Amino acid sequence: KEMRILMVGLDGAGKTTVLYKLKLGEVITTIPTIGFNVETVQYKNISFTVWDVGGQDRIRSLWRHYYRNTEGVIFVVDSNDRSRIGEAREVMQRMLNEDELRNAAWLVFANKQDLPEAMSAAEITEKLGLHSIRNRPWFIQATCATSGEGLYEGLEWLSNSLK
Amino acid sequence: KEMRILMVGLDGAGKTTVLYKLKLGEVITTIPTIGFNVETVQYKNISFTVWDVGGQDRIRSLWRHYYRNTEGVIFVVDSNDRSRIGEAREVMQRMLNEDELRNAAWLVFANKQDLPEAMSAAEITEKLGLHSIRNRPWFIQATCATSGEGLYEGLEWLSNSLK
Amino acid sequence: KEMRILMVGLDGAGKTTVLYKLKLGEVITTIPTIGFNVETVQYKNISFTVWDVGGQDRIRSLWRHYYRNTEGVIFVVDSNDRSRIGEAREVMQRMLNEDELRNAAWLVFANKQDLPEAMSAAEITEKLGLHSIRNRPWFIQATCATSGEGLYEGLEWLSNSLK
Amino acid sequence: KEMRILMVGLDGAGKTTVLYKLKLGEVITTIPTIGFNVETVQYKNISFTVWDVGGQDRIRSLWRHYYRNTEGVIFVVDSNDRSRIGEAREVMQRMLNEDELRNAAWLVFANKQDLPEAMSAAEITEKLGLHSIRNRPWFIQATCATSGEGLYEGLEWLSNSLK
Amino acid sequence: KEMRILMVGLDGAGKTTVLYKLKLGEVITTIPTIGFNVETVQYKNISFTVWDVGGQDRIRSLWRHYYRNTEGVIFVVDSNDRSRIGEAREVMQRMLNEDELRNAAWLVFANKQDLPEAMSAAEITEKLGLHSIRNRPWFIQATCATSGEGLYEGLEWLSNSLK
Amino acid sequence: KEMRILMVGLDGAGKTTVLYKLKLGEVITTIPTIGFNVETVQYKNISFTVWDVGGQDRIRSLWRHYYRNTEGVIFVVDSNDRSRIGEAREVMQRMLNEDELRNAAWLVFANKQDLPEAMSAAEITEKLGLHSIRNRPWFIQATCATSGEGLYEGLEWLSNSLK
Amino acid sequence: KEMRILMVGLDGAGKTTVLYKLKLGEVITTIPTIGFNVETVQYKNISFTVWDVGGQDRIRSLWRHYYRNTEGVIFVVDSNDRSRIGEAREVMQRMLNEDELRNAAWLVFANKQDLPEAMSAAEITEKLGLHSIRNRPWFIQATCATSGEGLYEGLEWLSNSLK
Ligand SMILES: Nc1nc2c(ncn2[C@@H]2O[C@H](COP(=O)(O)OP(=O)(O)OP(O)(O)=S)[C@@H](O)[C@H]2O)c(=O)[nH]1
Ligand SMILES: Nc1nc2c(ncn2[C@@H]2O[C@H](COP(=O)(O)OP(=O)(O)OP(O)(O)=S)[C@@H](O)[C@H]2O)c(=O)[nH]1
Ligand SMILES: Nc1nc2c(ncn2[C@@H]2O[C@H](COP(=O)(O)OP(=O)(O)OP(O)(O)=S)[C@@H](O)[C@H]2O)c(=O)[nH]1
Ligand SMILES: Nc1nc2c(ncn2[C@@H]2O[C@H](COP(=O)(O)OP(=O)(O)OP(O)(O)=S)[C@@H](O)[C@H]2O)c(=O)[nH]1
Ligand SMILES: Nc1nc2c(ncn2[C@@H]2O[C@H](COP(=O)(O)OP(=O)(O)OP(O)(O)=S)[C@@H](O)[C@H]2O)c(=O)[nH]1
Ligand SMILES: Nc1nc2c(ncn2[C@@H]2O[C@H](COP(=O)(O)OP(=O)(O)OP(O)(O)=S)[C@@H](O)[C@H]2O)c(=O)[nH]1
Ligand SMILES: Nc1nc2c(ncn2[C@@H]2O[C@H](COP(=O)(O)OP(=O)(O)OP(O)(O)=S)[C@@H](O)[C@H]2O)c(=O)[nH]1
Ligand SMILES: [Mg+2]
Ligand SMILES: [Mg+2]
Ligand SMILES: [Mg+2]
Ligand SMILES: [Mg+2]
Ligand SMILES: [Mg+2]
Ligand SMILES: [Mg+2]
Ligand SMILES: [Mg+2]
Repeated sequence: KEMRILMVGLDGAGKTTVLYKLKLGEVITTIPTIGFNVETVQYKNISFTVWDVGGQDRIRSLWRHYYRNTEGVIFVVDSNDRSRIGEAREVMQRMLNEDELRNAAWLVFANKQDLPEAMSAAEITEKLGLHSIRNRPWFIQATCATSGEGLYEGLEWLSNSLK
Repeated sequence: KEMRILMVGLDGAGKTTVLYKLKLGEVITTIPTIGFNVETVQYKNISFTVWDVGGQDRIRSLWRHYYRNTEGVIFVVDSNDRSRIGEAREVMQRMLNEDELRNAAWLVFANKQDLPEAMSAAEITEKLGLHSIRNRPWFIQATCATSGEGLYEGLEWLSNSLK
Repeated sequence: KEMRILMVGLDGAGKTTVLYKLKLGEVITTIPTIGFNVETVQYKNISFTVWDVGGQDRIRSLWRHYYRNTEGVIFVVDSNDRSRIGEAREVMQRMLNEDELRNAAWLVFANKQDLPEAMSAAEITEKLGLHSIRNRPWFIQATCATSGEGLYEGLEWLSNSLK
Repeated sequence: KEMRILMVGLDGAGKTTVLYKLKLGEVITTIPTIGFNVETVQYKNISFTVWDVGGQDRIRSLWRHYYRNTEGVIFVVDSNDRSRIGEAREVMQRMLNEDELRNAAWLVFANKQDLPEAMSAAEITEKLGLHSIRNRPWFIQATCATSGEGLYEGLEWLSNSLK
Repeated sequence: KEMRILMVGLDGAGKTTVLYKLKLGEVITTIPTIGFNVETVQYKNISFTVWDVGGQDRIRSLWRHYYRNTEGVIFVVDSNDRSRIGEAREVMQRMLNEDELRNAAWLVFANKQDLPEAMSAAEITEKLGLHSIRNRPWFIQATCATSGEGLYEGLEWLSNSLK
Repeated sequence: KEMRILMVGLDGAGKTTVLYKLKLGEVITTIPTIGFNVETVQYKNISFTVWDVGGQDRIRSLWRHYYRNTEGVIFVVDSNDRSRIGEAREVMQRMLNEDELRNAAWLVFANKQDLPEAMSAAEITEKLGLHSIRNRPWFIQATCATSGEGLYEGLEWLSNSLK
Repeated sequence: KEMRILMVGLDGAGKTTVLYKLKLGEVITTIPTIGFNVETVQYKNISFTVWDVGGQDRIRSLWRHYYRNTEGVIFVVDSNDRSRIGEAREVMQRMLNEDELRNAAWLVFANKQDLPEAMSAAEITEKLGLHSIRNRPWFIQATCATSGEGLYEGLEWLSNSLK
């Protein structure tokens, strides 16, 4: 009936694009997210309330204001960006150790799969150290926010962890 | 008057096909079940509420959310898949030891009997270690969800364990 | 209704893997255990509270903090490691002489039996000097945490020493 | 109205099979009993609560946890096993000298009489030294747990020693 | 209701084995007894408190610490060891002259009768000079601690000298 | 639930950087610590209260004000600084002899491992004379406060010595 | 329940190593013992309070401060040091004639048996003139403090002389 979500990731990942592809159905032009966007999207008789936030180094320290009462998390990672996959691992291993996100479900959108140099979801699952997760449910999906592929299959998995 | 059921199994078994052969009467095209499907089907003045779930390795850890208040279980096994009959045995022996499913009735749909290389229900009864069950009623039926054979004979047995 | 357990052993044995094979049902990737993990697992209407600890030489001196109020002990030994079976014997004969573990039940998981060079449970029973135990109940089981074999047969024996 | 029973014996005797032939009415497949099974069976307006335990050499030392508040004992002996009739005599003469079982009624199921090489109940009565019993009521019955013969004639005798 | 016992003898006799055959019922592996073992065993509504001690030449001089308040003595002699039957005679004739053991009852376990070269209890009664005992009750029993024969017939005789 | 920590070391080690890498997650610019910094960081349901202090020769004489009620100590040593490893040994051997830190747990952050000329944790363990510690638990971890490596593995070990 | 011990010997013997192998279980690095170390170790429900002292020629004259109220003595001798076995004999024959140690039990740890040139316990028993002891109980054990062999067999003998 209701669910709260927090979309996060590094800069350039695709968070805003994913959100406004789910909410509107169209690919909008984007500006860097200094503040935050919040939007409700309905699916399977469930109303997800997604909070997209900034990924710039200066806003990554303000994510803590949103950890509270968060039932799911969506970590978006740019697959073409193979040089920052270590920074994302640091961020995610730091945010998995926070106690406010202790029960949160973990979903990972490996975005930008339409690009030729994109890296597979298994290569990302290995590079991010996702099998090391033990206190938490987790899942990884390959997406293309510009085409909508894999986006409605993530909200479908998040439904498993309802209530 | 009412009854709750949980259809489970490995990936590729036939759970969704069975459910929407009971509910609609037609063989639908299928996509992998990331989330869950739920459907009510009426038979013998009884309204079974079936919950079909995913069998992918990543969703097999989310079945626990559904064990509660479950009055029957339907384990679907692909008979042609003779290489994964051990994995199904592991899953079933693990899920028989859970205390939330302590009184649940056990039914086993040995599906895909229309295939030439299919294995008999007795060979499956031996490979799955079903005679080892002692705290539980159990039953095994040979099916073909594409043709509907053996599907209405399972709901008929589940009626024995009403109320 | 309740029971407290302490899983211990040398480094590389399989303690964390055993624990999160009992708790989750899946084989997780692992990191060396510097601190401690604690998890409750239900079985036979009993809630075992298992404490997995480190086996590095530097943490073997901190196990004493956990001996108190411990009702069972699970000593995991790597069978393939035939060169450190003497060190494990030293550790176990030292920890059997402690007075806080005076009534504790002893279980021994001879793990890594899936490996070809693994050594039998009787060869381990001879090398560890287990028949020399006289003030204590004891038992040895052959396991494979990656496949779950022999793991639910140890918790079954620990139930004998309930209350 | 109530009665407590302890089924014991060597390994391979037929304890679990007897119990789940009385409780369910069917011959189940069996696994070695590492822990314990407990089941209530009604007969003649009496509710016997039977505790079946392991017979492996390692569990024979844990039977003492169950001697307390035990009103009847059922010693199952394999008749075909004519090479271990001395070990059973040792076990039974040891367990007859315990003070917690001081008033317990003694029943002996000489099982596996369907086998051609089976030994008579009188030959067993002589080999077990049962006439030497003087502080205790005792009785010996010839059974076949696979067919149920002689099983309901033992619970019938145990009723003599009610309250 | 209570009774205190002192098990003594030469090295290799069978004292520890006898004690932990009475207490546990199983034949344990053994290490030389440098210190002492103490165990309570119940039988015939009597709680014998047995003190097993070392027989090495260096510990035979520390037995005096235990003579006090000792109500019975159990001298174990290896029958196969026909070359040290004179040393045992010396030890026993020395310990019969002590004034702290002035009223103690004397029992002699001629152990290791299962061995082919074992010597009869009468040959031992002659070699040990047991008929020369006049200030003391005495008794000699033939045993086999590995099989338990003759062990419960010694505690039975010790009951004669209760209180 | 709570724990008090004292981070100390020579000047240039990395204490402030470690503290504000644990607390904020970012690498801050730093000024020499004339006074003291104090910060609470949560991890594993434990709230460590860390006190970072100055290492200048003039402030090393004011550390005594903080020894009281200190449950853990974190000695940070610059590995690249191979010319002051003797001064750190002097400081640590002096502060190990204080009676207010009598029960304190010892952790050693060998920091600046990202530098090419850095010295191994074993070379530091030898140069600091850490095996000479006998009245105290101790542990040494290799870190890189700029990257966060090895920092959450020290707080994990400090949890072993809780309460 | 309690016992007081004095560990003594020449320099280089192994006293400190023995003590902190009994107390901690690990082999610590060592410095010459100018003063004294004191540690309580529990075993067999007994709390031994061991006082390790220096063996340098200048501290051998301060041992007298500790002779009082000493219930046991542990003389450690280096077996590899075959050139100072006469000096140890002098020291021990001098300290056996003191009247404060008149009732003390004597134990001798012939340490460093892991070395190839080590001398047997009987050769030491002959060289030290231990059979000449007549006013005192005595015992000699072969050890290896680095491996713990023979250390828990000395505390076991010291228990014989309790109270
Ligand atoms: N070619 C391609 N571009 C994508 C895809 N997904 C997202 N993008 C594009 O990549 C750019 C960055 O996406 P954007 O949503 O603006 O970043 P962000 O996640 O919000 O992070 P920020 O707000 O801190 S800059 C955008 O131009 C967006 O259109 C994809 O699948 N393929
Ligand atoms: N030939 C044949 N195909 C069958 C039969 N029963 C089911 N199937 C087919 O096998 C395929 C898998 O069935 P499906 O229901 O989609 O898997 P699932 O049980 O839902 O598991 P999943 O959702 O995690 S992929 C489908 O193409 C389905 O049509 C059968 O009896 N014969
Ligand atoms: N091939 C095989 N590997 C096993 C088995 N059991 C455990 N392991 C593997 O051996 C490795 C060590 O297991 P692990 O649980 O991490 O050690 P530990 O007991 O926790 O000790 P540590 O934390 O101090 S490193 C792991 O890679 C684990 O997956 C087995 O039965 N077969
Ligand atoms: N042929 C035959 N088999 C019997 C009979 N009674 C029991 N059994 C069989 O003998 C085997 C052993 O019986 P079982 O009940 O499993 O041993 P147990 O008494 O429980 O002892 P355990 O659990 O320590 S292995 C089983 O395969 C069982 O089916 C009988 O009367 N005839
Ligand atoms: N073959 C055989 N061995 C026996 C018998 N009784 C005892 N033993 C064996 O003889 C050996 C010595 O017995 P043990 O109990 O250890 O000596 P002890 O009396 O305690 O004397 P010690 O502790 O000073 S070495 C053991 O290996 C034991 O198992 C017997 O009846 N037959
Ligand atoms: N290259 C590198 N620099 C590090 C590392 N860890 C800490 N530092 C850097 O070394 C410098 C000293 O660290 P700092 O935390 O300010 O010293 P301090 O421990 O607080 O001691 P002080 O306050 O008395 S000056 C800083 O510029 C810091 O950024 C590292 O791992 N690699
Ligand atoms: N190779 C070997 N070394 C041993 C053994 N036992 C003790 N030592 C070593 O011999 C050295 C001396 O031991 P130590 O305990 O320091 O002397 P001490 O008895 O305390 O006398 P001191 O304090 O007046 S210098 C140490 O380096 C110690 O590690 C052994 O069994 N084998
Ligand atoms: Mg954005
Ligand atoms: Mg499906
Ligand atoms: Mg581990
Ligand atoms: Mg059984
Ligand atoms: Mg002995
Ligand atoms: Mg600073
Ligand atoms: Mg010393």
